[PDB]
Amino acid sequence: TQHFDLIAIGGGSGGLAVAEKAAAFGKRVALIESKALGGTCVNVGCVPKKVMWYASHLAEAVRDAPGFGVQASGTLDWPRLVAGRDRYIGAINSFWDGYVERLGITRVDGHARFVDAHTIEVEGQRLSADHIVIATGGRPIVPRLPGAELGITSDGFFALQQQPKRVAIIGAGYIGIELAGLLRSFGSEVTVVALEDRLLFQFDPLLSATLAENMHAQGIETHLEFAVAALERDAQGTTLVAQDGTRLEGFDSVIWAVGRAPNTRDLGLEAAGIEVQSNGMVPTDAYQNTNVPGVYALGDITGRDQLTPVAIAAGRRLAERLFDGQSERKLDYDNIPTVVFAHPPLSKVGLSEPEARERLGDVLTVYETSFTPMRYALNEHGPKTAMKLVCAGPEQRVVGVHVIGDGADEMLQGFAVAVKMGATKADFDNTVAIHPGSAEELVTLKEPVRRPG
Amino acid sequence: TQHFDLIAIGGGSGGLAVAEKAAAFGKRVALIESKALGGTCVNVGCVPKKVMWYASHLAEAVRDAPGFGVQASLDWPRLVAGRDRYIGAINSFWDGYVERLGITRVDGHARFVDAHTIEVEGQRLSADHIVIATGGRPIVPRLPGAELGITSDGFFALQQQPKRVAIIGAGYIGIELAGLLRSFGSEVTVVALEDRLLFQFDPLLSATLAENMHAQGIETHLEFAVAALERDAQGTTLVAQDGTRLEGFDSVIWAVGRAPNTRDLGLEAAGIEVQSNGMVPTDAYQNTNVPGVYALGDITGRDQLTPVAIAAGRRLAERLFDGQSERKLDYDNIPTVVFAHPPLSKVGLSEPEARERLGDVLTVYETSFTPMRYALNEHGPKTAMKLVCAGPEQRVVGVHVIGDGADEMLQGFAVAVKMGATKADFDNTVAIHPGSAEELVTLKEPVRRPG
Ligand SMILES: Cc1cc2nc3c(=O)[nH]c(=O)nc-3n(C[C@H](O)[C@H](O)[C@H](O)COP(=O)(O)OP(=O)(O)OC[C@H]3O[C@@H](n4cnc5c(N)ncnc54)[C@H](O)[C@@H]3O)c2cc1C
Ligand SMILES: Cc1cc2nc3c(=O)[nH]c(=O)nc-3n(C[C@H](O)[C@H](O)[C@H](O)COP(=O)(O)OP(=O)(O)OC[C@H]3O[C@@H](n4cnc5c(N)ncnc54)[C@H](O)[C@@H]3O)c2cc1C
Ligand SMILES: [Cl-]
Ligand SMILES: [Cl-]
Ligand SMILES: [Cl-]
Ligand SMILES: [Cl-]
Ligand SMILES: [Cl-]
Ligand SMILES: [Cl-]
Ligand SMILES: [Cl-]
Ligand SMILES: [Cl-]
Ligand code: NI
Ligand code: NI
Ligand code: NI
Ligand code: NI
Repeated sequence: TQHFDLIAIGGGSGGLAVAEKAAAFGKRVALIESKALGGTCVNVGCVPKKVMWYASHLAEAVRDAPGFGVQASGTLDWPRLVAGRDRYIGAINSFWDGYVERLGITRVDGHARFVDAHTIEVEGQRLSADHIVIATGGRPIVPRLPGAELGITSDGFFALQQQPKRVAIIGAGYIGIELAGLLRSFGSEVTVVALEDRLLFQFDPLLSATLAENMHAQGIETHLEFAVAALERDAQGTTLVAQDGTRLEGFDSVIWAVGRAPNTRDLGLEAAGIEVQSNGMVPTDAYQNTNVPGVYALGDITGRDQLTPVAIAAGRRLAERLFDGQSERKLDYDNIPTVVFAHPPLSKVGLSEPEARERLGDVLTVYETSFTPMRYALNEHGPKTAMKLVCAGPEQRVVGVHVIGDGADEMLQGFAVAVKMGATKADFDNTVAIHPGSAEELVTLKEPVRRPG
Repeated sequence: TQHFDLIAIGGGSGGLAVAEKAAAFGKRVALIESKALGGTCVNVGCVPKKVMWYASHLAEAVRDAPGFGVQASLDWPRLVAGRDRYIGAINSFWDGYVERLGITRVDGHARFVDAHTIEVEGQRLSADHIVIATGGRPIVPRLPGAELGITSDGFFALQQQPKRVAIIGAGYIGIELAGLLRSFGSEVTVVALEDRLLFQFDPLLSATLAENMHAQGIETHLEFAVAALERDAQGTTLVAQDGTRLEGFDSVIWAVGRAPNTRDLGLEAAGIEVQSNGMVPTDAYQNTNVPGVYALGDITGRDQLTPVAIAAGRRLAERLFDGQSERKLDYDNIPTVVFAHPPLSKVGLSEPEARERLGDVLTVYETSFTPMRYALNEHGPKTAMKLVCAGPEQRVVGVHVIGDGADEMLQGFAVAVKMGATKADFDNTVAIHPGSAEELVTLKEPVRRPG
């Protein structure tokens, strides 16, 4: 009750990771979870998203099969997809429940709040530890706009027991785009709106442009620089009213996909004297330390890369640092690879061209290519893959790799290793190609499209 | 007719690469080709194989679709027609491109007449530099009834799907053809002289491939040496050299390797060293024993891969024609994919190879799992991976994967391995989640250590 080496607040990606490594170094660990182990990723995030992504991937494959001479009819049993998805997620949840007990971790059910710098209270029970790690994650934002409650979030999406016929998605970051692709692939009408002048604004403009092309060809309708002012009920759905009065209208499902807020609202951060930003993010140093000794934060609430393996690595490294004498141990937050699971997917590691220009000079040599992979050889209008290599300095060190198209979801993990090693263009070009496939295009880029100046 | 800087013999992967790069350095180039530009890879190799592999991949996708709630369900003539049209366009591209580059195309079979002269149907041509890139052809054993079987060439000539196939040889061609034929619903049995499939590959890959192929209903016979092929009722029979008789096969495919096209090439007349097996020895810079004569591609007996021919061809032209006197291909750590169902890929050394070259210095990491691809299917193939690391620093000397996504997974890892990546380099790389590649950077605790 005060003899814990560690309290991890939150049994999500970060919390599980720190608790597991700490328990593995023989430490006495308490883990607090108000909902389900696995957090957002397992229950309402990565896993259910990717399972549904496989279904839309197979639906595309059935559409494309006749072109290759493979007989295939062609329609989604949404209830069946949800049933198999939840069974799959359930088993992952059950694994973590059993594993947390196998590790000897003290599981505490309920919502934790700090009471002071080294103590939390959960449903009236106070607990202290030498180390308290905050990993409470986030939740979808619903803007404070008229009729906003007529909309649903990604949480409500994964709760849908039937497929909606006519979807409006508000926001074109990861989840907006991912959900758009899933739903349109299942044959829903899909419109996405976004405040920005292009989809996936945080990504390289070549990826935004090619994604826009692929989505248009899929029959997804898009509205750019479209600011939602309100939602209103019409006959047969809800409408979407823009700042300028434009009405969209008729959607049986409107999904808010406009970001995530950190679960730090009543965590008793004030009581413990822990610094927090107006946006609810908890500042940390490179070693996940808050301003209060013995208090750490990781995962989504730290305001850095909002990804599960970032939460996990940050957690594992912290436990190595605190409990295994590895005093210099920390996560490098540069060159973290990611995939956006559009149809076809995209992936990147490092800097987009404009980011690279912002952080570095015009020292940029940029290589790119577009092509139709052999995956669509015997189809009429397959999506074109696009790739960009962002290189910097006279030695053309690779500072960004960007890909959208078939196979992109498994392509870049190894390129992330090379980039973290400081690969140059020479390192890339001296690597023999694998043929035939798409990844070879990344090591056989010849003429740059842009050079310094 | 003698003012050529370059003669490339063979318009396949290697010849095209050297000719193209030399022509781009402003050189005067002659290209000799007896058949079709693009060589084996374009016409009867990588490209048709991969096209058919996509069909097979889509057949599996339709099999698996209902498990994910997606309703579903081979017209082989239609596959053949689309494949040939696709191949055709690549041929046509190279024909026009060779013309575009200003290369002098010579149709027909070249032979050396002396150290710096070839003759093609009576016409002699000399050049400062002659590059031999004549490729190979499928081996048909000299055994009774061997002519009853066909080769990979005959496979790609098939206008109808055969019902009951025997595949002889379990190198990459045999395994690949077995996989697509069985996904198309043919009966398939593969036989092999060795005690496991894909003997050149890591044993973890051979074993899980064996597992996947068995689950897909492919029948295999290991340590099975065919003595003869005999005609039976309704097909042809494999007779082993212990009397074992196999079946009434629609199609018997020899896939026991490829021989180099160097038999009738005038190599003797030019004084060019050539091995009893027909391979042409070269130094690290593609040089033969005679100055001004080079060999690249399959006939050099190194990695029998199209990108190896290409890179070797391109580097040679840089060396000969752009003053890059030290330019050469590194033949270490060449990545490859075997297009089984699911595919496999490797770069670097298998565990036994690494043992032999490096000794008892290996830290080996393995994992097996069922990727999320088969989450809602009943019996998906399990992915398996091995990291072969060496020394105290655990330098990554081999990366091995079989399973879904393996065909696009390792090109990046090949760059890292070329850079001398260690296990620390891998582990310090943040995983992408969810997918399979992340398992390669999250291997914890080795299965074997030195000793
Ligand atoms: C729709 C969607 C798709 C995504 N797809 C991917 C993807 O493909 N790849 C990827 O890498 N990431 C993906 N993510 C992001 C990823 O899920 C998060 O970055 C990850 O879950 C962050 O881990 P975390 O530990 O910070 O928080 P979480 O995993 O959200 O865990 C926090 C936990 O703390 C609990 N909690 C909160 N407050 C308290 C309290 N005070 N007391 C006790 N418990 C508390 C919560 O119930 C939750 O279980 C996706 C996210 C979403 C929403
Ligand atoms: C079934 C199969 C599948 C394959 N799959 C892959 C794969 O997926 N990935 C990969 O990297 N590799 C693959 N390969 C191997 C790849 O095709 C070869 O390694 C590559 O073609 C070798 O290039 P090359 O220049 O040495 O020979 P080739 O491409 O075979 O070219 C040699 C050319 O020379 C011509 N020629 C021969 N003699 C003469 C003469 N004296 N005069 C004029 N012309 C002559 C021939 O007609 C031929 O066009 C595959 C091969 C096969 C057979
Ligand atoms: Cl897809
Ligand atoms: Cl145990
Ligand atoms: Cl409460
Ligand atoms: Cl909260
Ligand atoms: Cl031109
Ligand atoms: Cl002749
Ligand atoms: Cl010959
Ligand atoms: Cl496949
Ligand atoms: Ni205690
Ligand atoms: Ni106290
Ligand atoms: Ni001449
Ligand atoms: Ni002479």
